[PDB]
Order: sequence, then structure tokens, then C-alpha cells
Amino acid sequence: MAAVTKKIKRDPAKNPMRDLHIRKLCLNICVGESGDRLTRAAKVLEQLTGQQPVFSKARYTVRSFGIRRNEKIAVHCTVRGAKAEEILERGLKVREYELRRENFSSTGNFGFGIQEHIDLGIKYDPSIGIYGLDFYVVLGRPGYNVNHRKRKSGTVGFQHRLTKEDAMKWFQQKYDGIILNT
Amino acid sequence: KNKQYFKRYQVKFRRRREGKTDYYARKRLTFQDKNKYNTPKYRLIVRLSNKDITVQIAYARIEGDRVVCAAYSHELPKYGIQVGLTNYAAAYCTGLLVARRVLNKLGLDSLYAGCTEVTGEEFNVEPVDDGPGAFRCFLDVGLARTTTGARVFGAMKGAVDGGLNIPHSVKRFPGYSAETKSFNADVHRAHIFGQHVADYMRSLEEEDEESFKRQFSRYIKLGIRADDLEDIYKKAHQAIRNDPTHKVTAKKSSAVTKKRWNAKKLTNEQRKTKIAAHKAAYVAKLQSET
Amino acid sequence: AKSKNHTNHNQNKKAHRNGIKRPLRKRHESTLGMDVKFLINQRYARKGNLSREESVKRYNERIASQKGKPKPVTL
Amino acid sequence: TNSKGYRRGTRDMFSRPFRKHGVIPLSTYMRVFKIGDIVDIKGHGAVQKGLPYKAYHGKTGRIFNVTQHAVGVIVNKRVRGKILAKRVNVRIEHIHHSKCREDFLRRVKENERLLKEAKEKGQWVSLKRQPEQPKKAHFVKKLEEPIALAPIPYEFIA
Amino acid sequence: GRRPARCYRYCKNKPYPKSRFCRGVPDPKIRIFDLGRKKATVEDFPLCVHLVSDEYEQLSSEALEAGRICCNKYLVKYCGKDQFHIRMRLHPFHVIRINKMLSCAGADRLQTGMRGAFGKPQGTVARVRIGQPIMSVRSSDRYKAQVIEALRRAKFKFPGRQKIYVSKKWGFTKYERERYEELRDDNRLEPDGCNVKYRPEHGPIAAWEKAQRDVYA
RNA sequence: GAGGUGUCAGAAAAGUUACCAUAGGGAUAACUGGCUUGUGGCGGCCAAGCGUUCAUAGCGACGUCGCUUUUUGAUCCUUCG
RNA sequence: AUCUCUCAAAUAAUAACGGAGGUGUCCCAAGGCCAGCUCAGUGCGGACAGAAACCACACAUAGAGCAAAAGGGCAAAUGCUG
RNA sequence: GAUUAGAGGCCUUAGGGUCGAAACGAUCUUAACCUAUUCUCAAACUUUAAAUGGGUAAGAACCUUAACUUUCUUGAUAUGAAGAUCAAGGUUAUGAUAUAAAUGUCCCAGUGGGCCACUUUUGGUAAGCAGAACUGGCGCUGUGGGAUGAACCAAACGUAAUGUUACGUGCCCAAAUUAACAACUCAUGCAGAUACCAUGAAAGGCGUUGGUUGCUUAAAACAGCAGGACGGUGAUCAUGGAAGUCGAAAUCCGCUAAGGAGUGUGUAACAACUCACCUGCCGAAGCAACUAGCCCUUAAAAUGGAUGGCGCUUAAGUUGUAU
RNA sequence: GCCAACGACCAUACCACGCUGAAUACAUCGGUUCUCGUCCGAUCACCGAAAUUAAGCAGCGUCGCGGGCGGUUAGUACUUAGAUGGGGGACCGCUUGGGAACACCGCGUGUUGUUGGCCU
Repeated sequence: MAAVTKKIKRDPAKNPMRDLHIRKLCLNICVGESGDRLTRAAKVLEQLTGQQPVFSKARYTVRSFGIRRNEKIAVHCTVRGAKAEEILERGLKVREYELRRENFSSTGNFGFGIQEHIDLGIKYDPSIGIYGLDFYVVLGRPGYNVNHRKRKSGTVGFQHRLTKEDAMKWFQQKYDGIILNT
Repeated sequence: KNKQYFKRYQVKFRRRREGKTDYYARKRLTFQDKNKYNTPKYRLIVRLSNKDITVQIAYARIEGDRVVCAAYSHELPKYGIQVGLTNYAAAYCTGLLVARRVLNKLGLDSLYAGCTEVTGEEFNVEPVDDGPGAFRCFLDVGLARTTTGARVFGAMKGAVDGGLNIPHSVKRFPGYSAETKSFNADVHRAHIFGQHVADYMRSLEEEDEESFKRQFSRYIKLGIRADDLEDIYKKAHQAIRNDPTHKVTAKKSSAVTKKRWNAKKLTNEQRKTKIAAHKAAYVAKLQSET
Repeated sequence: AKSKNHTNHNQNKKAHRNGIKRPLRKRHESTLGMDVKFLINQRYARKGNLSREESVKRYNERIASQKGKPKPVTL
Repeated sequence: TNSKGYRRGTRDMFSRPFRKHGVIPLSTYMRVFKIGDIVDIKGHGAVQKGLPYKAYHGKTGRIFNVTQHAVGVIVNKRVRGKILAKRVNVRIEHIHHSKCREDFLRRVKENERLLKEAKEKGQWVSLKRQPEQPKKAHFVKKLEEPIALAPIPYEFIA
Repeated sequence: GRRPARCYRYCKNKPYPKSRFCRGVPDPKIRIFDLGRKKATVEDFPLCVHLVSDEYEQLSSEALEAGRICCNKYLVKYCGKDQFHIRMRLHPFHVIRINKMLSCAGADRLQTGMRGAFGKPQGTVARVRIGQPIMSVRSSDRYKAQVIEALRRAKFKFPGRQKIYVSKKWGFTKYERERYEELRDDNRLEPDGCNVKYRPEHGPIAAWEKAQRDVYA
């Protein structure tokens, strides 16, 4: 606001550092039960990711479906680096990756539901059955650790914060999928 | 939204807004007992950065902390430490440095020679009798998690091997395995001599040349092979005990108002002339169509 | 019955009749309930006050044993 | 039909100010306090470790015993009516430094010095305070816009 | 039960507030405070006339119900059915406690000798000070006779003594009538429901700019 | 240290008397007098009205303001030799 | 017997069978301490997914929580988890 | 924490719909929601924050200077601290007060029912009731004044002379019917008359005395006694008549100094009929809405009766003052 | 004119947005063998530098929000104190003194300490 822009020639404000790197992929299964209905969903993820997953205890007893405080209804696991970008393209062929428009949170994040989890390069294994999955991919830029450190922390700004268009271009650019603007 | 938010909101302090101090160690460190009225605390700051660690001895006061002495790892290329300035072993010699950069101020150089043969045992100093009791200090790490063998404790290990009486245990020195302790002193003699940085190279001498195009590059720019790192770090210990010259500087000066530089702040007159034309420009944008 | 339970009339006319009686100004005061040494230290310095005229000069000559005190200005 | 007990009617003695909540600023622990010093008591509402009672907040008195992190002050409490000398321990943030001596201690310097410059001229001291006298006889010119300037009312119509 | 207010004519206590657990209190129908063309803008009704009091009177709310339905039913007779704005400037936000002898059925046998002395709630009241207007009628300047005579018939339902200002205001504004126009005539005042806008300058530019846009183009 | 006095600075304790008693009490009720008015009883201001029409011949809604104290109470001033 | 806000009239004190409530317990952690993390809620997203949960990113001055009444108090805690 | 009123809004929360099969094209509407306002408040609400207040200080028991002391817990001057002796210090450190103050014992007697009052205040509808905060009184206290009285206003009291004072001076009743004043006020069953205090309302009143605003008037106003007053148009609204006229949509004008689709009796038609208006007439101020002084009305209780009494009415009443 | 560490008072420092930032720096940033922690080397932990000044951060801009200050609302509101002052009452007036508050208008946008350091 009334500050002289004047464009001192160091860069055209291109991307030397705004390079839009995928931060992480987090997985979750929300199945309203426990027991074998839990741990078979647990042994989905240990072979699907290679990380030992963590469960999640429910927040409050809702009694519309009888889930209880500390009942461990749900399983979730996170993936950072060298495994996100292979799991997602596995998840995109089953997605036939022209994925619908939202699917796109305004903070530059995008996730999607899938069904029929066998087609992620795994055997059917009728001992465990089928399990419906939700995916969620969080993207970032080089620099977001400034938000998440203990010492001299701080927020980022108008940009490097990711707009939704930063998440739709980058999905249109690589992986070549259209966004299905319905 | 968020407008009478601002009338009631008040701010956490300054250095909880920057995220620098914590004010829950700051009260509890610098507290002296209020009957030993004004004899200060003399704690020991250790702050570390991406480039260069920092160790200052200080005691707080009403008007900001006084500082008796400070020693950085950037001084170390005098004493032969050219690269690798944030090792644990590079953190060792800095805490060794102030523990001899400060006893010259007190003249405590005849007494408290310290652990002259460093090997990794907790040789807290002894009060040499009939006179000067040993210098006292307490560790202030502040905002780093005190995990078992962090870089900040070699700086402490520099000081207690320098000769400063600091109470400490060993449970955050490296290699003292808490399953189960394992007073294994010798892993210091591999760490304070920096050798596991070298043995990282000796376990990477053979796999990738690009590993040397990766991390511990520029040892290759100075020919620093993975064999003589102790011989650097042994030589520093006898050379830091030569002369902490306290970094005297006699530029004196090129400092004053060069060149302007930082966009002075527009008094109300030229503020008003900015608004006077802007209101005149907007009717000029309106008088254009009519 | 109930006429007058708990009033303050005539209560500061009484308290200002044999009047309001400031405490004291005592030169020395009781050290009863002070820090208990502290006071054993001052009970040790009270005994060792031995020099009025004699040794009180003499230790300056002992300062000159280090030709004075150039060094200890720091701690 | 009561008060009783020990912290009743302290919705405003130990309320915090407008937006001075939070971490106590760390100079409060750094002040030096001596024995025989004079001191005030404003019970700090965010520190529960030995607040003064409500009958001593507002009251000044002399320190006479200092400890690790509290101070034993002597506060005059009026009872009926024989004023007692109490012996109160409080912590540090329930204490401030008085200023009531601070002006006098700069009056002792200057009356030592207004006699010190008058040590050489000799005469004369004029040390003690005076309350406000009448001013003097002046005369003042208009000099500057002669009179009237004349206020005369018209104060109702409304 | 519908207690008279010969017994409740003064500010006898520091005023009772309205709690948030005592539900069971009587629901009044004093819900109406503005009457007339309440939707008309400032340009439609420029005359404003108050009914200013002369004591620290405490008004009942029975009187304020009558003081609005009196002045409606001359101004829907002698002013035209929309040419005004009756407004109560004064809300009855207090409680009166009535310890009455509902001491029939004759065999409780402890009822009160002086045991106990709880109060019992049966309505509201509205407290007034000197120079505090109770109603204001915003209308057009033509019915000036019709409104100052409408408020005389609102006096005789209120206790106390009232005085009838015709304002130098331009309706319900804070502004003087001539001083309204001078500030109005270029950009500086903006229309609203029944009021105006006050120096939209600071800040920062576009509110100065866009309000200068539409007055230009 | 514990076992508990909650009437909580701490006796171990059911009623009745119209068959009654004593010491007293106007420190205390029933009774007159006094003060008081929720109740009792009460007449002006302003008119929405009714009054076929017509406001006020006669009444007069919501208001509002005053008046009496033999009742009803409210109190406990006076009196319990 | 006892506690909290009000009465209470800007020290503290103050009364009525005045007003609104509380107590006779509860806790081997709900006590201690060191470390880590931040809450009410709202906003955009994600198979079965509304009020449905759960994962997820931003906002979030305490509008949460702190055994219990009420009042103060607390944000790298006194809160949550270890 | 209650809370009135509307304004603005992409809205997509949208309710009716609507143009539309629905609209997903769009239209407004209505509900919220959001934005900038707005009316009124709060013993158990606060950003701000008085007066009256509460605390402490105001010098020799002071001010510095020194080196000594200590076992110590803290410290390399074996520094700090708290002290023990020396060195320097002007004129003693706001004002005004001192009927003497300080301190023991006998905690010796009595008391541990209080009432009244300003301002504050809670319960009650009120109370000469109930309960508190402050100061002063009564209790214990006479005298002067209020005719009268526990507390009001003056004043506190040894026996006397003289002189001089808050309330009063028409007579009871000492001293003014003032060789002092201006005004206000007529009161036919209570004129009014010494603060507390001995009850009184709202609203009036062409009773009277002042006022503030608004007119009209010397181109002669108001007041009283003359003239004209319909038609274009039974165009028109109204048929219980409309024709100017119970009630009128309209709607001007023509005529003309002055006549309007018209002013009048609880006159259904025409019409009679009169006002408005103008000029004649006379010619100095006039008309109205207010406002607050005293007076009045409101204003009604039981033995006979109370400005204290008589009486007073250019006062012996009331307001402002003087000797 | 700066930078880092450590602060003090703790918004004139905060928030939103936009621009700039020489050097010293700080960061961002590369890795997981060790120490070390994690479901996940993101967080911490440890190793050391290729990249970058984008962002943090620093400096500024805005009739910005807020917050700070001053005038002014105002000798106002309220209030000590006094009257055998007014009024039927509410309440008011006078005398003697103390004397605010929102709003409103303006004006400022952190000041600094100790220690090393850069010098456009």
C-alpha cells in the first residue's frame, strides 16, 4: 500500500524457492467398530506403508452408533517423503486421476476417498477382507518448518502460503489430471 | 470479524513473541536468594546456530544481563579448527575457550588447571584451599531439548574441563547409555576428539565419491583427510591454553550513518502532501470523464 | 428480643478518650523470629570485634604483600 | 451475616489490572531489599504463596528480616484503638519500594550541599521548607490587548 | 395481582436487575416502542419533538402503555396514518416486589408472623431523571400543531410534570437542523434507517474514494 | 497420634396440666388508645367510548392524582403489685 | 460451627429468619517434579460420513480446563499427555 | 449481561414463490447470517475514575569517609551483608499546638436493655416500625428560644453587680403600631402568619400581578351598526338528494374592490337563506398561546375551640431590605 | 546507518497488507553413520554444507485496526462543608472548597542495556 515496488533486479519473483514440494500424505480409516474390525484394518496399513500405524481413540461417546470414549474406533498413519509420491500415483490410477474439483481445501491441500483397496498393488487376502480408505495429501513449500519449530518460530505470509490454485495447477501440471470443474 | 478482539488483547512479552526465551527458566535460573542480596548468579548461556555456536557467561540484572565473557566457535580458525564448527567436538573447544577466556580476567590461571588429559570422566574441579575458591557457573540451555548427548553438553564439557565448577551429571553426555548406565567414559574420547565425525567419513570413504560431494565436502577443499582429526583437536587443547586474546579490534571505524540506508520514516508534512495530491488525483480521474 | 445487637456508636469516642496510642520508637527491637543464622553469625562477629586502635590499621600493610590489590577488582 | 474467612471481599484487592495479567515481569525477583528499608504492600493476585491479608494491602512499613524469597515487614495495624505493631512476612511481588523517603533523601543531600556552597560564601543557610506564602504585590500591564474581554452571562435559554 | 402504583412512586432502592434463573416472572406485552412509519428515512420526517420530564420521577409501565396508545390515536386521526414516528425513549427495566396478603385458605398456621421476608415479583417500572425525554415524535414540519397537541394528551397519563421541547434537531439525528444540511450537501452524511453517518474520512482511501465516486459519478 | 462432643470453646435427658403453682415481666402476646394502610371506604384531571345522531343530559376504558382509619392487618409505644 | 459473591456507603470492619449459593466430603494421584504439547469454538477438505464420529490444514487471549460452590488466578501453566 | 429500531449486503442459510419441468437461467420477496449503526439499562457488569478518605515519611536515633570484625551459609579484594571504633558535618531541617506529658499497680467501681438526629442505607406497601454506617446529642443537663415538648436552634451552669449578644418589638409580653421603604394579597363557615412541625396533590381560573414568544395595526386594526355573495354547472361526486350544498373523486376559473363545484340550522329535491370576503363606518393599539407570584377552587368527621390568645386587612398577612 | 547472542520495561513493540533489505549475519536449506528421538529424520537429535533471499526476519508504506499521548468535552457531572435556604413532595438554588469520565479532535508508531561483530 503506497510502497514503491521499483523491482531491483535480483529475481523476477519466480520460483527459486517457492518450488511447491509435497509435504506429506496422511492416511486414515474411520470404521465404527473395534476388535478384528480394527486390527484387520491395522494390518492393511503396515504392508501398505511399511510404517507401523497408530490407532485413534474416539473423542466422546456419541451413542447414535455406540462408539465410546477410548474405544479405539479408527486407525491412521502418516507418510513423509519417498513413499508419498508412489502411494499417491497408486491411488491415482484407481482414481483414474481426473479427480473432482473439491477434493481441494482452500489451504492448498487435497485428499480423496477411494474404495476397493486391493488395487493398490496388493493381494486380495480373503482372511482380512476389504477396507474402504480415505486419503489426504498436504502440500507445502520449502520453508514451512518456520511454522513448526520450538526456537524462533513464526508464521509465513501471503505467499509462501499455498492457495487452492497452487494445488490445482500443480495437480494439473504434473500427473496431468483435469480437475473436473463441475 | 475480530475488531473488539483488539481492545482486550494483551501481548506475551517480547521474547515470548519472538520465541526466544521461555520465562519459566528465566525466573528460576536467575533467582538468587534474596538474603544473599546482590551477589550475582553467573550462569552459562549456550546458544547454537546453523553456522556457529555461542557460549557467554552472564548474570542477570535489573537493566538487562551483564556479561562477563563470551566465546564463539568463529574464533577457532585461529587455533586450527578450520571447518566443521558445529561438531560436538567443535562445541567442546568453545566451552573450553571461555573457561580460559574468563580465568584470565580473574587471574585464576595458576589454580584449576582442569582435566589436562581429556578422556571423558566427570572431573568436577576441586576447591584448592587457603584462598581462592573455584569459579562457579550454572548451565542455561534455554530452548533446546536436553537429550542424551546433545551438542550443548560438550560446551559444558568444555567448561568443566576448563576448570569452572559447574554441578552436572553425566546422563546427557554422549554414549552414557541409559539402558542401563554404563558409565562408558571412552566414547567421549571418540566424540570429544571428534572421531565419529571422522569414522563417518571412514565409513563413507569407500562407498560414494558423491558422498564427499555431499556432506563433509570442503574437508576435501582443505585436504582434511579422515585420519588426523584428533591431531587437530589435540593441538587445539594445548593451543587454546596458550592465548585467549579476547578478540581485540582497532578498525575505529567505518560505521557512521552509511549510507542512509534504511528508508527514514516520512514526517507528517510529506505525509500530507502525499494525501493532497492523491485527493487531487482522484478528482482528476473523475474530471477526465467530464 | 431485638432492639440493638451489634452497633458502633460511642466506639471511636471511647477509642479517642484515653487516646489512640501510637506504639513506640524503640532504638533496639527484638530479634525474635529473625533468620536464625543470620543471628548466629552476628553473634560471632559481636565477639570478635577486638581491635579498637591496634590491629585495625595493621592489615593494610598486609595488603601491600601483593603490592596492594590490582588483580581482584573483578570477582 | 458475616465475612470470615481469609480472602473474602478480594474481588478487587487481588484482581489484576486491565491487561496486566500473565507472567510477572522478572525484575520483581531482582530487586535488592535491605533490613530497615521501607516498603509498600500491594498483594499481587497471581501469586498465592503467602499473600498479605487484606488488612495490610495498602499499608507501608519497615522491613526487618529478609530471607530466601520473602521479607518480614513491620506494619502498623490499628485495632481499638491502641495501634499495634504487626510482624508480617510476605513474599516479594506483594511488596514494592516506597517513594516516601526518596524525596527526603534528596533533600538531605541538598541541604548538605546548599550549606556546602554556603560553606564558602558563609551566609546564609535558609534550609528549611516553607509552605506556600502569599505571592507578592505585582503590577501587570494589559500590554497586549486592553480589557473587556468582558464575560457577562446569558445562561439559560434551552 | 396488578398492584397499584400509589405505593411505588419513588426511586426507593438501587435498581433491581433482571436475573437469568428466575423464570416464572410475568410476561408483559410492553414489546412495542416505535410506532408510525418506522421505516421512513431521515428525509421523510425532519421535525422532532420530545416530551421532556421535570423530576427524578419513577414512571410506571402502565403509564407508558397509555402514553403510546394515546399519541397513536390522535396521530392516526389528525396526522394521517403514517406521517409520524412515535418512539418510546424509555424502557422499564426494573423489578417491584409486592408482599401482599394472599392469606386465604386459613389453616397453614405459620404463614408469616415475621417468618420469612422474601419479596414477590409483580411487574416493572421505569425510572426517569430531570431533562430526560420520554417520547419523541419524528414527523414532518406541517403537523407541528398536530404533534404538540398530541403530547398534551400524553402528559395527563404520566405522573409528575413534563415539558415539551421542539428540537433544533433534524429528526432523530444528533445534528442541528441547519447544521444537518451543510454536512449533508456534498458527501459527508449517508442515509441509514433513521440516522446518518459521521465523517467517513479515516480511513484509508477507498471509503473516501468510492463515496466520492457516486456523488461525482 | 486415635476413639467425639454438628447445641460444633464441647451437660448424659420424654410428654402433659382447662386441677394447678411461684418469682417476675408491660424487656412479651390477647385487650382499649397511638403511629401506619396491602385491605376497607374514597372524589377531582385526561377522554378511548357508550349514549340512535350527538364525546361529557347520564355514564366513562387504559392512565393519573389525592382524601378517611370502626373494621382487616402491620407494629409493640402505654398498661401484667 | 463454617465458606463464597452482594449488601457495604472506593482502606480494613459493619447488622436483620436481607439476597444467590456452599460445606461435614473427594483424590496413590486429582499429591510432587522434569519434559513435551495447547484449549472453547469456527473455517475449508477427505470412502461408507447428515448432527453423524475419525483423519487434515489454516484462524483461534483463554470465549476452554483446573474433583466440588462462588470469586479471583493461570498459555512453552496451575491446563493435556508422557 | 439484558436490549429497541430500522439501514446495508456477494449471499446461497435461505421460506414463499415467480419467469421456469425445476430452474441448476433469472426475478424479487421473506427469514436469518454478516457489516456499519441505533434506543435504553444492570445490588451479585466493567475499559475510565473522583471528593470524603486509609498508610508511611519530613534529619544528630542524621549524613557521608575509613578499615576492621564473622565459624558462616553465599564471595579469589578471603569483596557482600549485618555490625564494633575512628575521621568530616553551620544556622537542626513544614505549619501551628502543649489546658503537662510518660509509665506501673489496684485490670479497682459501674456498665455490657439505649433512644434521637443530619447525610448514606437494607427489609416493609407504610409505621412515632425493623436493622446497619458516620458524626453529633439525649441518657447524665439546667438556662435562653421554638405558647407547649428528652433529642430542634442558641448556649453548657461557683455566689453577685454592670455592660454587651441566636429569637422577637400592636396588646397579652420587655422592645417599632419604625419623623424606614417598595410591592404583592380580599379569602361568604380555617385568608394568611416563625425552619424542624405537626398533613396535601395533579389540572385548572377572561380573580389579579408580572413576564417570554406569536401576530395584526395608523395603506386606520379590533368593537359596533351597510353592500355583494353565484355561475361555466342539474358540467362533476352524491338518487335516503346533489341541482354548489348528509358525505365528494375532483376542478379550475369565468364573473370580479369582493362570489368558493361554495359557509349555516342534525333543513332527502330546485330553491329560499346567509357567511367568508371586500369597501363604507370609526380611527388607537389590538389578538392569542404560554409562563409563574399571591389568591381561589380542589379541600369531607364526629364534646366546644384554637396563627398560642386577642385581634389584624394602605397589616399586626406574605416576599425583598433598612435603621 | 546495522547484526547476533543475552536482556529490561512488555502493543509507540500488536495485527493486516504491500514494498525493500550492502555487508556481518541469520535462516531457509542437504543427509541419517554416530548421539538421538519419532507411526513418519516433519518435529526434536546429530552430521555439512549444494541451493535461496522466495519466506522468516529487518527496515519501511497506509488520511490503516488497535494501542500511546495531548488538548478538549469542563470548572461540566459529582463531591467536603454551612444555613431557622426554596418546595406539598420529588427535588432544586446558593455559599465554601476539591473536581472527574466516555466520546471527540490532534499528535507520535518502540525506547534502550551488557558483550562480540558488519559497514553498503
